[PDB]
Amino acid sequence: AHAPKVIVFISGSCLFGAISRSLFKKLPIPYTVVLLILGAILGVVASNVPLVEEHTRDVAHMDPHVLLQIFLPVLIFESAFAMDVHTFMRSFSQVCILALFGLVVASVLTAVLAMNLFNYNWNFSEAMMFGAIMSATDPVAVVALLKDLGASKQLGTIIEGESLLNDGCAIVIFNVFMKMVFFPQLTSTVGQNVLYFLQVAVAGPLWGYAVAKVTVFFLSHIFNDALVEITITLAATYLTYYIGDIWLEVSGVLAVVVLGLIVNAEKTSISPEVEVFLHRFWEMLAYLANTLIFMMVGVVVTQKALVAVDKMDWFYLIILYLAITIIRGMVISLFSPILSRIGYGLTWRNAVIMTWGGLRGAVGLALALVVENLAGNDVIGSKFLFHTAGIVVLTLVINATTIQTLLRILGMSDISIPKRLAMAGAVRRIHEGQNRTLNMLKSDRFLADADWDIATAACEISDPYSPSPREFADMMEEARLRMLKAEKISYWKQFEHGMLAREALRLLVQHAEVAADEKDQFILVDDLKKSWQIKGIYPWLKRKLEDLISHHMAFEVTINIAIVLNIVPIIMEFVVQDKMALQKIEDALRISNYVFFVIYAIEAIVKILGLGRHYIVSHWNKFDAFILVVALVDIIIAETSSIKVVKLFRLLRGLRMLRLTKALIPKLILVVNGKINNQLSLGYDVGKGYIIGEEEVGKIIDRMVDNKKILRELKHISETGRLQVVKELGLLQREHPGIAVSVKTRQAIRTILNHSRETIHELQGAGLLDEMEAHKLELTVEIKMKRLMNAPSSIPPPPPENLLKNVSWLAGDMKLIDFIKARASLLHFDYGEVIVREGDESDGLFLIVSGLVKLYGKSVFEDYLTVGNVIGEMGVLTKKPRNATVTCETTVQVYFITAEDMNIAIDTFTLYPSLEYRLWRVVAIRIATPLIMEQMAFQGWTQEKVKLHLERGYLVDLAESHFQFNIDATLEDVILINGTAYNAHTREEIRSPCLISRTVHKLTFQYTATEEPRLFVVRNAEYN
Ligand SMILES: Nc1ncnc2c1ncn2[C@@H]1O[C@@H]2COP(=O)(O)O[C@H]2[C@H]1O
Repeated sequence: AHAPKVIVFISGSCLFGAISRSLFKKLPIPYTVVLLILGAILGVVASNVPLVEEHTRDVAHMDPHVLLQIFLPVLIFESAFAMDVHTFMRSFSQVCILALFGLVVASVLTAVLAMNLFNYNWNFSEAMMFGAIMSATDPVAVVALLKDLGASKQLGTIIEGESLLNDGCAIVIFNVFMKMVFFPQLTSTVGQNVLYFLQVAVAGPLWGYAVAKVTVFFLSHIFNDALVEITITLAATYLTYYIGDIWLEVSGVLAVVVLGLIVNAEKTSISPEVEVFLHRFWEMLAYLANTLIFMMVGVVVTQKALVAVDKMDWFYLIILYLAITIIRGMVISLFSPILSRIGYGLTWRNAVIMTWGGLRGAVGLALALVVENLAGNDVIGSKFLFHTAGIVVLTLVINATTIQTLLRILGMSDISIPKRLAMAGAVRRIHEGQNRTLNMLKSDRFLADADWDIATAACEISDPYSPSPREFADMMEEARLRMLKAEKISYWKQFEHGMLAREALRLLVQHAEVAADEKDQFILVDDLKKSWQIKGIYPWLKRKLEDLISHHMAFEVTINIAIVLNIVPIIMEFVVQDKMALQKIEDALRISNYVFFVIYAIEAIVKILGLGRHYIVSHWNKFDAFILVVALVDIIIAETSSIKVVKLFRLLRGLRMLRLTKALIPKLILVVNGKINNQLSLGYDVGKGYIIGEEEVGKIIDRMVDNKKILRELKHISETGRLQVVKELGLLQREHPGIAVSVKTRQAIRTILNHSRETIHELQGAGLLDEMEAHKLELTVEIKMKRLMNAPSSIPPPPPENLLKNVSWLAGDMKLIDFIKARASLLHFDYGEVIVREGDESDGLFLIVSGLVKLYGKSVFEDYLTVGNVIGEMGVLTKKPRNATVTCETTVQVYFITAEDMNIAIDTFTLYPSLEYRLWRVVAIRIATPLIMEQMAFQGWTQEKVKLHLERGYLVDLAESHFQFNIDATLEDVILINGTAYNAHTREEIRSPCLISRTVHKLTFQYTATEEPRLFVVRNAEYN
């Protein structure tokens, strides 16, 4: 049988592909040409050696139904899967216009050329097949160069997407015309052609979308079963293609393209291991398909094609190559006016790169082989295959090689100075580390005899890339570029620790790089605003739907299931008895459906009774009664011509479905919630990342630039942008409560799980945890993380009493929570009201539970606070006039706790975690964060890292002595929160929130109660 033998041939193909790919890695030409040469050699051998001819012939000739039904789906799905879906979607308008219309025009022009130039005297359909074959490209070679050489990813994504779309459309057009050429059919009605177009073009993407959504849905509900995920993902593609193309007659390739794009986009629903495995697997399948196709082309072109090739054919091939290149260039130029004014916008040199990069690939050869096989013995098949192979060889020999030099000639090859400098710095750092380790290793007793001459040569890494106003302006530009670079660094740091998702980092870095190329330009809040600006369609849909949705626990699901049951007889009988108009089926159906209608009616009556006659007050109940009456009338008058019978079969058949829609509406609400959540999460991530980056860059810039004027101006710019962004973010919470709460909780759980994984890794590195149980714990962590993606899109906002239950200093003891609850008074305000003035006397605590408040006051401080923040916290502790004004921005609502009530609580709650201790720790962390930051800014720690580190610290009891001695061997950082302190030795006075210097071995204070000392310290991870 062929089953094992084809495996032998396929393995031989893999071996030849490996040889060609390896032995000529450093040569310019791609390995596919070598594969073609090997195939030609094998073909000529088989033509003269019957021994191997018998073996080869039985498998070399492949049926058209293995190429189209297997190879092409593999190639197309692999091409789609490896695509960066987000950038593709963001350029989709331009890429789709170009792909579709350019393909149509190019194929038409190529067909016209073929008809006019070639003496084959083909008809138009054959010429269209020819043009469709010649218009399919495969730039995988050029996209790699554009990816490696410089940050021109816009061009690479555009060209790859154009390749994908034109390949799909070329396959569709070829399928359409191949039928007219080789499987002629009777003249079709215009409506028939319209329906054919709808089936091929519209039904394909819809079928693919449906299957993709179902597949991702099921994937989201699989945990710790990587094998099942892989199997489902693989089976989905082939089932989609087969059902679409064979059974539904729908264009399979487009469905597969849509499935690939969707599955690639929804990467979060797939465990990362499965993601990488699938990527590699599909790449390998595409590689095998390419090698097989190329070798088959060589074999068959030598066997039976070149025998029917004349001198004029070579001239025709050369002319055709020139003509197709010129046609692609002309198409790009013709569409340039439109493309330039949408999406990225192609530059003059980008057009040349695209034109020259139009490499033809395996898809064209597969279609040519299909044509050749179908032709059988006509010259048309041989000529088609010869021309396609010639074009592919020419492109892979000329374009695929000269593209590298043309990149330089156009000036796109050079790597930018910033990347060169970064690479040089990294190389120098690596060399210094290598020198350190080399020096260290020579001390080992068990490595002293090492031949360092060899070691140095082996490990070394080489550089891969180897006061005047006119002066003040130069300084200003230099500082601007510096700050942009620092912002980029901060964004990357945030991402690497998981503070941000990949898309947010992409957007932020794109904006930062764009802002550099404009004079005196900085990242603008308005530019970022588009990220978190919710498209109005979905809010409009939610608002409209919520109106419509506005007797025990399951009396409605029962009727829903009843409709879900009886849809089947209604849909089936009235569209089956038309054919059948066996008997006992109708005998049962008649009375069974009649009694079904009766039971529904009686259940409606039961609920009318259990709820009273007011049941009919509801709007939808009126419709239910109406459909009940219609069914009653028709059935009863039947039980008492066709047109008085089809009033059931068509009309009532239609009406019975309608009342089911009242269950779909809630699900559509939940789906719109998911969409709005997906947008709002990205908006929040972008805004938060920008704010954090600005905060850090302010600290860094404080010391980076010496020029005081530039320092002041840049700090003003940064603060002005940050305040705008934070206010804009705050408004969103008011706009959509539930979705905001959902996103916030999601991110909180994500961060907690990330730190849990980090702790597990730390434990394993230390060895305290066994090398195996770590994987069990990490598995639990990973499944818990994946369960987040299924979290509800919206969560009802917690009531205020819960907000009091969760404040950091209250939460640890329900006796204190129930005490403070008994006295807290809820207050309300209007826009513009002032809660506290600067320098007024102390009244108590405010906990903000709704709305937004703006703070202003001398340290100069201007920022906004939102729900869950505590305000006035120092005024009950230090018994001092207020440090700032707080003004309401949007109908603020707050809990207030009076100074007397706090004094009583503090006097009455003095367990080990003293209430005063908790209150001072919450003040101390917020006051110390900036102090630690400004000292540690240059170093690696981020603000989140600084806060988490400080969290380990504690306040000193500071009652045994009014002098503190510091053990640097066990103490990491020392912060004086409040009080007056002085060094024991030098007696220098400290009377401010200050970071204690290292040299201070012993501190000293005074007994005066006018400023009670409060010292916060952080100890080493070890004891003491
Ligand atoms: N730099 C700041 N950052 C955040 N909150 C502040 C800042 N400065 C002052 N506040 C708050 O403003 C409040 C005004 O009243 P209190 O001084 O009692 O307590 C103050 C703090 O809660």
